[PDB]
Amino acid sequence: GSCHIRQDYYNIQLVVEEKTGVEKRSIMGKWSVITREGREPKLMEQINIVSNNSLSETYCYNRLNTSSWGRQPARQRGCGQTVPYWPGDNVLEEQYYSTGYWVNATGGCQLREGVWLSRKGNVQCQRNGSSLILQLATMEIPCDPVET
Ligand SMILES: *[C@@H]1O[C@H](CO)[C@@H](O)[C@H](O)[C@H]1NC(C)=O
Ligand SMILES: *[C@@H]1O[C@H](CO)[C@@H](O)[C@H](O)[C@H]1NC(C)=O
Ligand SMILES: *[C@@H]1O[C@H](CO)[C@@H](O)[C@H](O)[C@H]1NC(C)=O
Repeated sequence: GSCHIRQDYYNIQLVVEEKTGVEKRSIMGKWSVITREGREPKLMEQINIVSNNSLSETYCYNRLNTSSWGRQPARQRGCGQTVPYWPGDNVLEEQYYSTGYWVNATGGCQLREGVWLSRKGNVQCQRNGSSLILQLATMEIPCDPVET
């Protein structure tokens, strides 16, 4: 994905084990939470590079299969919409875990069977105050009406 060299202002404090998803306090690891200035924190993979004619490292927002972590995210996003995670949801393009980081995930934009998170969709609803629009393929609507 998008890659960026470590800058001296980075304060890396959280590393996540790739397969187990164990979080630990550490400044250094294969997958570390990187917070670029102003940007939202992201779990990024340390990657070996050549740069200015020398061997070096960069940090890339690469895809990671979180299935083996055995723990659910707090939010997900896909196709230009960000939504609260509700149990029963499929895996979307990215997953936000509550300690505080986005993960580039292995899913798409199908939120439930036959139900896509699509900005051009035909159903408007909300989850815990957060608005979203769905495209449907009876069909259960996995969200609440906008009327209070
Ligand atoms: C996720 O990572 C893959 C490479 O593993 C990259 O091609 C893709 O663009 C990334 N997705 C996002 C949303 O950054
Ligand atoms: C992620 O790993 C799990 C097995 O633990 C399985 O769903 C599959 O191999 C992977 N999922 C995707 C979408 O690649
Ligand atoms: C969001 O709303 C649903 C139903 O209205 C509720 O079951 C769920 O607990 C709410 N989520 C949070 C984080 O409050």
